[PDB]
Amino acid sequence: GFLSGKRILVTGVASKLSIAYGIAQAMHREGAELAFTYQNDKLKGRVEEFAAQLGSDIVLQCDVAEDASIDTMFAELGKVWPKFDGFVHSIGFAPGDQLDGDYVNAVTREGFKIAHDISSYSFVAMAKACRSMLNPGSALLTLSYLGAERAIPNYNVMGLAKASLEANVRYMANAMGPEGVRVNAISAGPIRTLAASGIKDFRKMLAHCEAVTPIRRTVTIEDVGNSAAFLCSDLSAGISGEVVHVDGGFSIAAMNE
Amino acid sequence: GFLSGKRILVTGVASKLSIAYGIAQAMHREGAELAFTYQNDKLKGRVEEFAAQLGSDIVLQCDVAEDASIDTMFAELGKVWPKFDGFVHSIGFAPGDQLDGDYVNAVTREGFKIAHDISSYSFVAMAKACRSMLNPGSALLTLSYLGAERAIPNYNVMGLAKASLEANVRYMANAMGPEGVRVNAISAGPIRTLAASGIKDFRKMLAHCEAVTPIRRTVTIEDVGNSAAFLCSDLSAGISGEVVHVDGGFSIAAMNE
Amino acid sequence: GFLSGKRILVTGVASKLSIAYGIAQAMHREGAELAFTYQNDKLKGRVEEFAAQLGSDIVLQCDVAEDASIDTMFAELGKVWPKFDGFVHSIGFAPGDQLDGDYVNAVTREGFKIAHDISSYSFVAMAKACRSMLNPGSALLTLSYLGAERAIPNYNVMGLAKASLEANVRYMANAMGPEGVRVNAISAGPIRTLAASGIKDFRKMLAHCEAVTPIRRTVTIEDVGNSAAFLCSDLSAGISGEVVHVDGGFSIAAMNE
Amino acid sequence: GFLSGKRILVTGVASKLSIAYGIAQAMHREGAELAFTYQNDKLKGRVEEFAAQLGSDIVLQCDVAEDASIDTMFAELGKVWPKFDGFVHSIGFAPGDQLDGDYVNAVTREGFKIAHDISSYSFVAMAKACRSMLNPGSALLTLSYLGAERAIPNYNVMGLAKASLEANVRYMANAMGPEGVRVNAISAGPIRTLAASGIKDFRKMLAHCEAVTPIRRTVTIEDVGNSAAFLCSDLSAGISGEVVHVDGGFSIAAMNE
Ligand SMILES: [C][C][C]S(=O)(=O)N1N=[C]C2=C([C]=C([C])S2)[B@]1([O])O[C]1[C]([O])[C]([C]OP(=O)([O-])OP([O])(=O)O[C][C]2O[C](N3[C]=NC4=C3N=[C]N=C4[N])[C]([O])[C]2[O])O[C]1[N+]1=[C][C]=[C]C(C([N])=O)=[C]1
Ligand SMILES: [C][C][C]S(=O)(=O)N1N=[C]C2=C([C]=C([C])S2)[B@]1([O])O[C]1[C]([O])[C]([C]OP(=O)([O-])OP([O])(=O)O[C][C]2O[C](N3[C]=NC4=C3N=[C]N=C4[N])[C]([O])[C]2[O])O[C]1[N+]1=[C][C]=[C]C(C([N])=O)=[C]1
Ligand SMILES: [C][C][C]S(=O)(=O)N1N=[C]C2=C([C]=C([C])S2)[B@]1([O])O[C]1[C]([O])[C]([C]OP(=O)([O-])OP([O])(=O)O[C][C]2O[C](N3[C]=NC4=C3N=[C]N=C4[N])[C]([O])[C]2[O])O[C]1[N+]1=[C][C]=[C]C(C([N])=O)=[C]1
Ligand SMILES: [C][C][C]S(=O)(=O)N1N=[C]C2=C([C]=C([C])S2)[B@]1([O])O[C]1[C]([O])[C]([C]OP(=O)([O-])OP([O])(=O)O[C][C]2O[C](N3[C]=NC4=C3N=[C]N=C4[N])[C]([O])[C]2[O])O[C]1[N+]1=[C][C]=[C]C(C([N])=O)=[C]1
Repeated sequence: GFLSGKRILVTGVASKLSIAYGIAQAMHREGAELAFTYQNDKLKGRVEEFAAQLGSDIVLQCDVAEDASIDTMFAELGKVWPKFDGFVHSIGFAPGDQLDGDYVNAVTREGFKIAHDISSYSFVAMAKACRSMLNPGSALLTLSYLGAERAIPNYNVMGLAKASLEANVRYMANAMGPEGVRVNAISAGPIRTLAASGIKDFRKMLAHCEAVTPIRRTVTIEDVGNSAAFLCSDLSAGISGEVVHVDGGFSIAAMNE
Repeated sequence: GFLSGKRILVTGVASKLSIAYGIAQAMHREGAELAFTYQNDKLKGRVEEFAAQLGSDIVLQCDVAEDASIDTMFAELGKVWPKFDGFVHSIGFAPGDQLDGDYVNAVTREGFKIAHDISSYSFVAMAKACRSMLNPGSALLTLSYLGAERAIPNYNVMGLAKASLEANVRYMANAMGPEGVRVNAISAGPIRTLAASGIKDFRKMLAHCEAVTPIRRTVTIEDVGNSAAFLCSDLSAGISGEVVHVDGGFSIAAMNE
Repeated sequence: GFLSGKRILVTGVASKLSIAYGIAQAMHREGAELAFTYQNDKLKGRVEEFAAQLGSDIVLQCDVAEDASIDTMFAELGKVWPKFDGFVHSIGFAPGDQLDGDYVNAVTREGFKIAHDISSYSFVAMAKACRSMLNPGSALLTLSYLGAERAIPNYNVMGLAKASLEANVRYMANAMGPEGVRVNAISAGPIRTLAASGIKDFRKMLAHCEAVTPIRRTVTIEDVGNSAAFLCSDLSAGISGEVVHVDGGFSIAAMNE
Repeated sequence: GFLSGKRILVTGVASKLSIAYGIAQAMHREGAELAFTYQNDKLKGRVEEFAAQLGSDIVLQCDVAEDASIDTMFAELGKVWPKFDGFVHSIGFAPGDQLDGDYVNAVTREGFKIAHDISSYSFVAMAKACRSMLNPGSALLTLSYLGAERAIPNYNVMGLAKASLEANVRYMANAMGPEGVRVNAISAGPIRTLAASGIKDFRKMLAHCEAVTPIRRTVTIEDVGNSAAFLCSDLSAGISGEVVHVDGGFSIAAMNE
């Protein structure tokens, strides 16, 4: 496949619904060698199962709120993958009270802080921690959302955190380009999931999108997974510092009434 | 003038070179009544002097790092201006080490945190605190920079913080619009000063802009002040949630060689 | 006022509903001296009446489809205003059939051609013709619409023509900057009228904007006029090559439901 | 390969240096079945040679300045490919006098017209002509350039034409989405070519780009070809109406001094 010979780290698998599960599946189908991280003990088993299913026994814990957690994980990784070809960052967080109602009223200093720390800083923290382990030709990928570009109801402070994240992509891309490392993001559309979201009225969002999206359907984790695999392969060597919208053309239309 | 009868709070005057000084000056010329804040004791006397020069005796302290400090200030302001028409937010900060050299190597969790806290969160923290005191037809304004949209050397983490700030402008605009409050930003070009910059190689950056800027000069605090006054008046009633570039066209050109 | 002593040519007045009327009105209030053009004989008397109302007796004909017509007009204008300070370009056109239904089915080579010719080329054609007559500190302004950035139903080919127009603004800005001419555009929101629109379902489009527009109302020609006056004054000396959105924040929100 | 089973039409092969040659090579490596067009007789032989080398004997003449030319070509194509899966539009043109010096001085009504007709209209003209022949799951691709977003010296009116083109992508995407056809563009960086360009000082552009581009090299026709193959495959089913920058991160940085 087009990822044959690549060794890639995938973060944020939490369930088969997780965008990262879709990315891992597709990367694995294209031949990449995979490693996985899990945030906490309550997730370990699951992830360990999925890894197995994808031919991997590299399964490490990592909580991005902790520097030491990140250092330790790469220390362990280095035991098996002294050098590797990049990683997928599919992680985010904000306290739920932040995600419901009038932004101005909902937002708090702490909520703001946490959201940006976990959803944005973590991306460069990881890079900082594995920089010297990366091969020439490596690629880093993160998952964004249209909320970084437009004010969306209830998404609230996540919007600011994702904007911060998209700038992080540009700053990282620029800084690590010359060493041979590419950095991009995928701005995915809302993905249908029966599972309960923390974002107030997500279902409504979904329904709306299906209706006014040019391609007339919401994207799947397979759509995202396939774009992610490509952006992480040498096939996209001419692309860096880019935020690729994988939302079926949703953001480019207006008034599809 | 076109600000006649308006009452506006101006923050971040620190010197005659401060962007807010140019803003207060122009606003005062157009007939606004102003109030001033100052960060700490070292700055109090300077602010008091400028304020008198501009006909104001409302000079209050406010450190945006503290919620208590913001509340206290608005509580005191409410003594003389029980309702007002908006404020200018011309504040930012990042620890020195953050603005020199390779972004990824320079960035730290703490640095990121302070940068986003004082530079982006503070804008909404102020709005939350005085929401009830604003008149319909009120306008809020903050100062941004191109680093939010493009990766610029040495600006590093401040780049991410401004991005978050411009998203704040949109989320704030959308939330407060229906109450009749407008929220905008001005992405100002680098301004020439004799003072010294904490941003590594700022002088070089000036020299370059001057050369390739379509209007062939850097903009002044009068340029910025004039735009801010307009953005804060009833003359811009149809503009909200916008980031207006006041940089003489610099950002719209490429390779002016 | 802030336009005092300025001499500005205003094009595209056709009625009291015309955007240019709102522009001339506001500019006249701020102290500018104006001149007016009119497309053909059917419009001459209306323009003459408005012009007198606004203290001007310079009313000249100009059909932008013709180079000769542009030259002739500036030759006549030069009789009274040998040098002036810029013009407002508020002209556009596309044949009826182009603005109804499926874009791909509606578009034609001719339609495309006329649309781009009168709607985009005319802006630079005017600048080329009067370049030598402009004072340093002059400003040119054109009127755009969101259709340039997003695909909006029925706007169809005009969408492509406005995109070309906004690029014209940047190329013009960059070319004329060093001579001291500024060039900008205002991307105005849909304005409510009793008149009738050639854009299929314009009324629906209004209704929708009203609902989801952050300031909860459509903008007026006074809103636009006020912004244009500012953009054409020395107060915006640091703004060039910009497309300022005067649509009450509409474009920066999504799913205001 | 990932294009196995697809039948794709490639326009604008003129030499082995042509971006379309790079796209055809990569699509052919991924298994697509190809057809080729040539503009005029002086190009026929060459193209016929290249097609042969890529396992194709479908080689038709087509001059996009002519509607009948386009109709006739699809008539002929339909003889062998009654239905197919899309096409690559790698065509553009402007008279050379347009591409040198001050934009305002260089631009003419005719030059403007031609540039937009051949470089932009042709893209929707082709779609219009083969709409009913397209399979569900089809994709259309065009080649843009950063000049559509920023004022670039000497690129002049091509800039306006490319902006028009990028809007065409959005309008087309929106209009044909619901039938199952995707439409995107690739905004490629300047590509090194020893062959003589019509754009004044192109070499300089090249040199500059190599130096300040994050990845520190210019992209190749292989880089572009690979992105094009992906964007034309079902692998990018979640992407439509997008302008993907394939320029090594060049457009996202500033002041790489
Ligand atoms: C909201 C909040 C949160 S976040 O941010 O996460 N998110 N989520 C969800 C969502 C969003 C948007 C939307 C629309 S929805 B967001 O914002 O984003 C997202 C993210 O980033 C990614 C991924 O996600 P998903 O896949 O979806 O999910 P999940 O599965 O859940 O995952 C997550 C993860 O994370 C992790 N973490 C946390 N925390 C932490 C971690 N790790 C470590 N450490 C720490 N601390 C966990 O564990 C898990 O795994 O993507 C995104 N997106 C974008 C777009 C769209 C989307 C959808 N879904 O639709 C998504
Ligand atoms: C870098 C870091 C920092 S900041 O501030 O952020 N900044 N600064 C400078 C600069 C920049 C950019 C550039 C290019 S330069 B920035 O980033 O941004 C800025 C800001 O925001 C504004 C204003 O500034 P200016 O005026 O310039 O300055 P100053 O005078 O210094 O001011 C400042 C202020 O703040 C305050 N604070 C702080 N902290 C605090 C405060 N308050 C309260 N609290 C706390 N905590 C002080 O005090 C002072 O007063 O603007 C901006 N900009 C933009 C663009 C451009 C510019 C120039 N300059 O050029 C500026
Ligand atoms: C559609 C097609 C056409 S146009 O004009 O282009 N337009 N119109 C309308 C409209 C639009 C958009 C919308 C949304 S609506 B458009 O596109 O754009 C517009 C223009 O540019 C301007 C102005 O308009 P108004 O004011 O509205 O209108 P009127 O009054 O009709 O005016 C026009 C004028 O032009 C002239 N012309 C033509 N042709 C010609 C001329 N001149 C010379 N030559 C030639 N050939 C006439 O005469 C008249 O006066 O603005 C715009 N806008 C934007 C935005 C929004 C708006 C509203 N309206 O809403 C507008
Ligand atoms: C300039 C003028 C012209 S165009 O437009 O063509 N172009 N060219 C070049 C260039 C550009 C940009 C730059 C930077 S350079 B442009 O603008 O664009 C381009 C195009 O579009 C495409 C492709 O190209 P190439 O490949 O490069 O080239 P060639 O090879 O030459 O090819 C072309 C073609 O076309 C055709 N045609 C014409 N005319 C016609 C036709 N066909 C039909 N009909 C008619 N009429 C011919 O034949 C040929 O084949 O891509 C683009 N790009 C983008 C970016 C970058 C680039 C580079 N190169 O670098 C390119």
